[PDB]
Amino acid sequence: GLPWYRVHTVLINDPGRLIAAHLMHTALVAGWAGSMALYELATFDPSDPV
Amino acid sequence: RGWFDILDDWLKRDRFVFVGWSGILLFPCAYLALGGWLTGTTFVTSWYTHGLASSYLEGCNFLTVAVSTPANSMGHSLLLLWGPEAQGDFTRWCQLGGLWTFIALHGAFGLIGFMLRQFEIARLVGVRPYNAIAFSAPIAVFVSVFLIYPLGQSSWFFAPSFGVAAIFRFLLFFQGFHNWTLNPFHMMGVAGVLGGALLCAIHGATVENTLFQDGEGASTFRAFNPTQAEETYSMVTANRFWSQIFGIAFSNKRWLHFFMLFVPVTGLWMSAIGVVGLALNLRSYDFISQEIRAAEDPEFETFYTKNLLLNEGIRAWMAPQDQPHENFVFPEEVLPRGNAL
Amino acid sequence: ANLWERFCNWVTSTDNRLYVGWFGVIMIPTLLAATICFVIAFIAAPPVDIDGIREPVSGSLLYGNNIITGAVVPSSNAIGLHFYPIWEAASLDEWLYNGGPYQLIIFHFLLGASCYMGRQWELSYRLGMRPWICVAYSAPLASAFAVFLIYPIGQGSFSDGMPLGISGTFNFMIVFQAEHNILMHPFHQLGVAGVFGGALFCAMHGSLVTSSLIRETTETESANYGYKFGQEEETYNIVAAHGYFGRLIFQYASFNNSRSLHFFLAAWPVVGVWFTALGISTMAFNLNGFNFNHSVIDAKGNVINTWADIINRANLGMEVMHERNAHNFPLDLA
Amino acid sequence: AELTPEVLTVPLNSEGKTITLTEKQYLEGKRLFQYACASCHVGGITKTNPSLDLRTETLALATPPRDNIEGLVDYMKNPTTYDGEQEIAEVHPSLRSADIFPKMRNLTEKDLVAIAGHILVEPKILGDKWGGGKVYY
Amino acid sequence: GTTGERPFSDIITSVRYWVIHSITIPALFIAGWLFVSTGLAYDVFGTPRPDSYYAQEQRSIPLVTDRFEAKQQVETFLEQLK
Amino acid sequence: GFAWWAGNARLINLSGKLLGAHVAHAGLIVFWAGAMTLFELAHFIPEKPMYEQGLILIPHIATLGWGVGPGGEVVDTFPFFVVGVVHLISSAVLGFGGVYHAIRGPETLEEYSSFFGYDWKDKNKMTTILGFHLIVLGIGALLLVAKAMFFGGLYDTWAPGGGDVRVITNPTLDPRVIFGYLLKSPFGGEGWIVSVNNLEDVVGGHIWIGLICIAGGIWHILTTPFGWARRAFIWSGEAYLSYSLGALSMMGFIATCFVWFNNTVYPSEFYGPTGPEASQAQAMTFLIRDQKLGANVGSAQGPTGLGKYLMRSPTGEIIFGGETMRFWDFRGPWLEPLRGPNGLDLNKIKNDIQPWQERRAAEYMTHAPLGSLNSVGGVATEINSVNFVSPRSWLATSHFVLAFFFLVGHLWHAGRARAAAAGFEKGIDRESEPVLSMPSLD
Ligand code: CLA
Ligand code: CLA
Ligand code: CLA
Ligand code: CLA
Ligand SMILES: CC1=C(/C=C/C(C)=C/C=C/C(C)=C/C=C/C=C(C)/C=C/C=C(C)/C=C/C2=C(C)CCCC2(C)C)C(C)(C)CCC1
Ligand SMILES: CC1=C(/C=C/C(C)=C/C=C/C(C)=C/C=C/C=C(C)/C=C/C=C(C)/C=C/C2=C(C)CCCC2(C)C)C(C)(C)CCC1
Ligand SMILES: CC1=C(/C=C/C(C)=C/C=C/C(C)=C/C=C/C=C(C)/C=C/C=C(C)/C=C/C2=C(C)CCCC2(C)C)C(C)(C)CCC1
Ligand SMILES: CC1=C(/C=C/C(C)=C/C=C/C(C)=C/C=C/C=C(C)/C=C/C=C(C)/C=C/C2=C(C)CCCC2(C)C)C(C)(C)CCC1
Ligand SMILES: CCCCCCCCCCCCCCCCCC(=O)O
Ligand SMILES: [Cl-]
Ligand SMILES: [Cl-]
Ligand SMILES: [Fe+2]
Repeated sequence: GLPWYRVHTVLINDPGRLIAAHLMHTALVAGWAGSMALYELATFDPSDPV
Repeated sequence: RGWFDILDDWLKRDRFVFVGWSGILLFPCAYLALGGWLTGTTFVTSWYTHGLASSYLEGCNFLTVAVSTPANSMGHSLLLLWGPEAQGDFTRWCQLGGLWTFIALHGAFGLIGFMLRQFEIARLVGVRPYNAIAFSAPIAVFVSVFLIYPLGQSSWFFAPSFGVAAIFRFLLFFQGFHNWTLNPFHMMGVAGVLGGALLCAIHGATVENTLFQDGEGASTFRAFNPTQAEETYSMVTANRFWSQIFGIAFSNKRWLHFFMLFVPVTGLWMSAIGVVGLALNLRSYDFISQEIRAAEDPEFETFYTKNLLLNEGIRAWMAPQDQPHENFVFPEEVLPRGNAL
Repeated sequence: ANLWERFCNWVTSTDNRLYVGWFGVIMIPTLLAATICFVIAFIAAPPVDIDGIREPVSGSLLYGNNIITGAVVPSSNAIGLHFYPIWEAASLDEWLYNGGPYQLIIFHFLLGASCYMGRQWELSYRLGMRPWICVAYSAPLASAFAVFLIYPIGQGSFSDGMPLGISGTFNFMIVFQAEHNILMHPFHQLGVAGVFGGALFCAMHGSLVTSSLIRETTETESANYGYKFGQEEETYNIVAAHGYFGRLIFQYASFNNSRSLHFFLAAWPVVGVWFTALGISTMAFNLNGFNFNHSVIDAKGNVINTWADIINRANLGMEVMHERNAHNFPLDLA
Repeated sequence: AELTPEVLTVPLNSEGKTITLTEKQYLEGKRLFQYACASCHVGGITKTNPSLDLRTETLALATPPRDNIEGLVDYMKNPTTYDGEQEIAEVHPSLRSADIFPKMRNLTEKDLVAIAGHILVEPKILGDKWGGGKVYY
Repeated sequence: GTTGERPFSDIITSVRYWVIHSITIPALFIAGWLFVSTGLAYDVFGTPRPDSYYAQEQRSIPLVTDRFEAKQQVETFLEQLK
Repeated sequence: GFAWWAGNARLINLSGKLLGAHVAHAGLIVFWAGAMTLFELAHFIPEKPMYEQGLILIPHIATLGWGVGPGGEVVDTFPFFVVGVVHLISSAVLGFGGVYHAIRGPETLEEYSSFFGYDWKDKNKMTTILGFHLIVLGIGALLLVAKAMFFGGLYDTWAPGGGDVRVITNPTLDPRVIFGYLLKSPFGGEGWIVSVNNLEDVVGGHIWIGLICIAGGIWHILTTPFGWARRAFIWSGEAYLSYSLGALSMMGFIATCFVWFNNTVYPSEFYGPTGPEASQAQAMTFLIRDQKLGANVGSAQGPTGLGKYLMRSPTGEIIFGGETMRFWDFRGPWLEPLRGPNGLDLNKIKNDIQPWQERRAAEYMTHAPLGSLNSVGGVATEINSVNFVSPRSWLATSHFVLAFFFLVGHLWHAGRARAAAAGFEKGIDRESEPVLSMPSLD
């Protein structure tokens, strides 16, 4: 079968599932940003900007 | 069949030294980088940037000549000949360090040209482009060490100077200041370089000692024809041998040769990453747990603490001369020193 | 059917999963002894007074070391080159304090590695091979002899042999540079050329062969499956490889004889490493690297520094700091 | 910079009289210093007794003052301790002891002046380096 | 195994080759020689002669300390010798 | 069937041309001995110690009694000139015979004479040539004895009064002494045969080896190899070469250590101080200097709690302190007058150090065998000034390199001899590949 390092080539000729993989990546990144913002809000001390 | 295709024809003719479109970039820049280095190491000083002699003309030999970096006060100036520092004065250009940027930048563009040449010839001859791919490791090392590294620091001054002993000095700087030997990215590079040298010696030796007898002479070299279809050595006997000496052995010539590409190329890419970190002084300098214990416990000693004392010797003893622009004056009483020495 | 002849037949049997052989009769025990003592010492040995000044150095994981900083510490300067087996100590406690395990390990390991090289000859003979793989391995082995035995012989003490540790290796390198200016020694320079070039030629050969694999597989499968173990046909096209590389440089700079090429692959790193091992082995007798300190002066007699003088400054800072409590007199003569 | 007569001009005696060395003299004294003295006195220190160097300031405080051609010439003939209280020909090369220090056998009176001259000139050129030790290398 | 150029071992065993290069090779060697022997190389490249690293009573390095006046700094250093 | 770069291997079965090669090559060895000595003599200056002057042949001659007097002072250089001249002349005689046999003489000897002709596989003839050469060598070793005992003696660094030439009238014959050296451990404070420290043992050992070499030469002319020996070895010219490469390698390594540690048959007066010697001498120098100033050197505690000047060795012996604690096994004529039964005697140290011992310690300290490859003397951070590299560093490093490569040559030719003897030095027979007939490992 495919070597492990080629598993994502099954999408080269499959625009719909390429679009689906691109959406999932966009979802992961935006979700990262939401989570990182929240972690920072929970740990940020705003009482002295100096 | 207009002029572009006529020129293409000519660039790509099969001559003693193939030219190609990539030759237009490669040959001037390679020649100039080389030319600049030989010119500077023969005739040009480092008196005004470093306070150093650095050419044959001044008394230096092959080990101590160098095209030294520009002065820290140049910042990251491109130091163009026609630029505002030298103002077209070739002599001043030389004395200010202009040849260092000249060599570094033409060298960079030569390496691009060389790698393009590996792409161009490979396309014309019908091979796959893995040699070009393998050359990315040399490029990553050059760019990370000669360009990225000083760009994170204050100036080109702290780049390596092009010379045998000057590079030796670079190695020693990175120990005293960056503790580079403690860096896991350097360690992976070391494993890749040594791993590759080992692969090289062990694969050549194996092939030469599992040769088929294909001729009658004691010189086994003659008994090879470049066009023969048969393997010239026994992969089966080689595999038995190593399986029984070492436990495991290669069985696939294709994996074997791909592994030989992979190991030194990966090793060099890894070290390049570490040097990027060192551009920022993002060092693997210390182990925090060790320093906490050592500070609290004066009988705790490791090879780790011992090397940092060495590093501290290097810094205090080399910095005044190696960083003259800083006007460091360390009186005798401040130099760290063991007993007697 | 004679009892000794059966044993002899099992020792040299080509049918054992790992070959034993006569060299292996010595190699198996001595490597096991070295390995077992090393594993136990790296984990649990107490601090060792490496420089004989009652300043014990902690090397093991249990006494506050990690993987990078741990070491089996060289035996005490007070012992010098004296033989210090277990049975020469009043107690194991004493043997541990003075660095006994280091001696046990390095002597068993050097023996077993020497028998490793012989075992390579030996199995080559039983399989009908040519003999010289062991000659390639003599380059690494000579290098281990240099830092574990020869350099300690010339300086007078196993306390200056290379520690069996990662940071200890680095300590050894730094102090070697201050005491011998090894960077300026041409045999170390040749070793760098053997090791850089060997890596270079490793990459070159691996990429040139890989560049010229004959199409045997589809895009959806590893090209490795295009080679089958023990096939008689070569799996790549060396004439295509020669045609590429010869055009990349020029024709006569490329090998078209596989036997010469692989011999070159073998020769270059082996010989560079011989020299670098010889470099360590001759600096053991203090024939040090080139000294250009104050070699350039001006018409008045001012010193004009060169990069060699800058190196010297670094070297001085390693010299004055190393073993900072161990010198009472002004010259570090060994 | 260059090796001008001013740098080559050194005190002849403690009275204040001076003498100007030729460059030939200086170079010959440097060679003779390397041949007979540098094995202990490289760079103006003293390997076997670092507490005493060949800096002009130290020689000026020696008894017999040795910061001059005559003082130095005499020292090479009949060396004393720093306070002048005891003669040390038996452990220090000198003409008085050329039997046990055979490199001194072939040294003429003009060689000694050249050696003496070199010692006095060199701190004028190298400054702190001369007699300063590894700190100034 | 050839692309049409004259073989090297043909060229340098030929009499015409050596007739030309017994002149061109020494002449270049001599030119390079004279480039140094006349002291031109020092002036072209700005390299200090052995007598012009320092002023007489000077042991400071004439170190460039400014980016845009660097050219004037060096010239100021060179005058401090003449 | 050899290439030009393996061209001498074409001489294996050409006994007459092979003789020319060996004899011409012996001439090169004699030439260099001759020429190097004349060069050393033309450059020699007697006011300077030999070891300040790059000499390695003249010190070997001096050690045999010629040309020196009390303390190693060179008295007469004519013996030096003679040794070089005679060697030099003798090399033309060897050159002549050498090129004659290699170019003009009979290509092979076995037709011309059954005596000088040989086949490598003739185990009887090979042992007869061995036995002849053993006898020569036994004679060689006796010539040293004869010099020591009947023709002037040898230089004795240990002779009372600074060293001197001394005839040896009671060579050690006791096999427990002679062979006891062969059984000491090579480790510290023992040093195997390198620890030999008096000329009586040196001369007696050569009596023994001389006789043993003659006995064995005679033995091997009269016998043939027994059957176990027949079955243990390869019988071919390249195998015999490989055996000798092994032995020369071992011998080179021994010589390296000899010149590095031994100051008896490598007198330090001539070769410079050993590494241990020089290190000990520095501790002596500063002990002397400091005690002259009033330091009580026995009670001075150093920074580590160990004595600054004097401490104990692991078996109790009073020894020099500082890093030279590693070097306490050193023995030398300038130091032994201070040794009592417990090691360095503190009362002798306070009362009996002599000016000549102070001189000698300063001299050896400042001539330690440390130096750069371009011959800058001293530690690697030293400035230029002193042009010096000890003969012992030159002689140790050079012979470690030759020993090393001769071990590699032993492996090369031993492995190849084995493979050629069995018929696969040229590669694997495609039609009869051994592995293809073995069962698979798994
Ligand atoms: C936009 C960027 C991008 C995209 C879309 C691709 C896409 C592709 N690459 Mg390329 N590649 C990229 C960047 C990119 N690459 C970079 C930067 C490099 C250099 C490192 C490479 C080097 C490279 C090689 C060497 C190869 C490919 C191959 C492929 C194909 C198959 C990959 C696969 O199945 O992986 C499968 C991978 C895994 C199952 C696990 C890998 C896990 C990695 C090592 C670590 C985890 C990272 C982490 C999860 C998230 C990323 C963090 C950060 C990047 C944001 C696919 C078309 C393959 C190919 O050509 O096939 C024909 C192939 O051999 N790529
Ligand atoms: C000590 C070094 C040494 C010695 C003694 C020999 C000796 C020999 N070689 Mg080997 N060889 C050597 C090094 C040496 N070689 C090296 C380094 C190489 C590699 C470059 C070779 C490569 C080589 C090959 C390829 C072959 C030999 C062959 C031979 C033999 C025949 C030579 C012949 O016919 O040439 C004839 C040469 C000449 C007529 C030219 C003149 C030679 C003379 C002797 C010059 C000497 C001048 C000298 C100053 C004389 C002084 C005169 C007076 C004192 C009497 C001969 C016994 C040949 C052989 O084995 O035959 C089967 C052969 O095929 N050799
Ligand atoms: C070990 C070296 C060696 C060996 C084995 C041989 C062997 C041989 N030679 Mg060669 N030869 C040698 C060295 C050697 N030679 C040298 C050095 C020279 C130059 C002087 C010659 C010149 C030479 C010529 C010109 C001829 C031979 C011939 C012969 C053959 C017959 C010899 C004979 O009948 O003499 C029997 C014995 C004698 C005649 C008496 C010799 C006794 C000697 C002189 C005394 C012993 C010397 C001593 C052991 C060491 C020297 C002293 C030194 C330490 C100062 C024989 C194959 C002949 C040949 O090939 O036939 C065509 C021939 O014509 N040889
Ligand atoms: C260059 C010198 C030399 C050489 C090459 C030979 C070669 C040979 N001898 Mg001769 N031999 C010599 C000198 C030499 N001999 C001398 C001088 C004598 C007189 C004592 C003898 C006495 C002699 C006898 C009595 C016999 C031989 C035999 C043989 C053959 C077998 C050798 C063998 O098996 O060794 C291999 C050695 C062994 C298997 C055991 C050696 C054990 C040693 C002592 C232990 C060494 C350990 C250690 C690694 C080394 C350190 C030194 C140690 C002593 C501390 C072989 C042809 C045999 C033969 O066939 O004769 C017809 C035989 O029986 N030889
Ligand atoms: C469905 C839905 C929803 C929900 C959603 C969610 C809940 C989301 C989440 C998401 C998320 C929450 C995500 C996140 C993500 C994350 C990630 C993706 C991460 C990343 C990672 C990585 C990549 C890393 C890496 C690394 C490491 C680990 C180390 C260091 C280095 C690095 C950085 C490389 C809602 C309601 C809205 C709407 C409706 C629908
Ligand atoms: C920079 C510049 C430029 C350019 C320049 C150039 C282009 C140059 C070139 C130059 C050159 C192009 C040079 C060359 C030189 C060379 C040489 C200098 C060589 C040498 C060599 C040798 C020395 C060798 C020898 C040897 C040895 C020693 C050992 C071994 C063997 C052999 C043979 C290798 C221009 C104009 C644009 C302008 C701007 C600036
Ligand atoms: C075979 C052969 C070979 C080799 C050869 C040989 C090795 C030879 C040898 C030879 C020889 C080895 C020679 C010798 C010679 C010598 C001589 C000829 C000598 C003479 C002497 C003289 C004349 C002296 C004089 C003098 C005197 C008496 C005194 C002092 C001074 C003088 C020094 C002047 C070859 C490889 C090439 C080639 C092939 C073949
Ligand atoms: C002179 C002298 C001396 C003496 C010496 C001597 C007495 C000697 C001895 C020596 C000897 C007496 C030696 C011996 C040796 C031996 C050997 C070296 C062996 C060898 C062996 C081997 C090699 C074997 C092998 C084998 C095996 C094991 C198995 C089977 C097979 C074969 C055969 C391979 C002395 C020190 C007192 C002092 C100084 C001088
Ligand atoms: C892509 C190709 C770029 C190559 C550029 C070639 C550079 C041309 C070199 C000539 C530079 C001469 C400038 C010196 C005089 C300028 C005077 C001034 O500063 O105004
Ligand atoms: Cl340290
Ligand atoms: Cl000390
Ligand atoms: Fe290959």
